Amino acid sequence: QVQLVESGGGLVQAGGSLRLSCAASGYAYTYIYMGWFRQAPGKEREGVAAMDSGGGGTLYADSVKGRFTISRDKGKNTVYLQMDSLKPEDTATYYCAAGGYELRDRTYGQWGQGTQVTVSS
Amino acid sequence: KETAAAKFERQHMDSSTSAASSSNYCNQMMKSRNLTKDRCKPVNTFVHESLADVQAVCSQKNVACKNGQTNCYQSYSTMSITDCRETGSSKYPNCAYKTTQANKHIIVACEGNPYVPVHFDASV
Ligand SMILES: [Mg+2]
Repeated sequence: QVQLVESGGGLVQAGGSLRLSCAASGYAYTYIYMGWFRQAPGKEREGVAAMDSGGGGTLYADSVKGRFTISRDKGKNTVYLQMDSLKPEDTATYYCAAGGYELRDRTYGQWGQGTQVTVSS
Repeated sequence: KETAAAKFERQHMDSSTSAASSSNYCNQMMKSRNLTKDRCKPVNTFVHESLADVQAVCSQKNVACKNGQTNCYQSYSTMSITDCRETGSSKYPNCAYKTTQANKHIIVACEGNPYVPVHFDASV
């Protein structure tokens, strides 16, 4: 069984910063793309950031450009998201995903259980 | 609207035979799976394996698609396939095909929940 183990996230004040981390175990190969998606209550799931296993192909949602930074350990199934200047609208459940292409959530086949990020004011 | 998962099954799955039954297999199958309705589909591949074995490919090795997309998956085992190519004298609406049997690893692009093949990409 593949497990995407997520950590980090949680409660922080508007203006503050948080990191999310995700390490895949149980997969015998390398996921070419991994990424971070998020969903607020009532709203559709949205791609936040994604990166390929060579450290390239990096893509971000327009609303987090300049504030969020994704990174991976080169050639391995780990992915991280540093979130700075957080805003109340970034509050959401955040999901790690592996095995897809760019920010297209339908293409990703392995999903983490989801981690709450709450930005208070 | 037929789903993309259902269209892959109609275009590419033939779990009912272990390999092409005759040199008229593609002529018969391209017609009965409706791949010649409004134009002759120029090439097609059928896979002679169970639906569960082909769906399992979406959990096997992640590779690049022919066009460079990265949600493709390559089969661990070689699979029995038939490649159908339109003949030079083929002319819609009277479509004609050559049948060629092969056994190769297949690469499929996968999408959705459940995560299943929606595109036959290549044989290698
Ligand atoms: Mg067989």
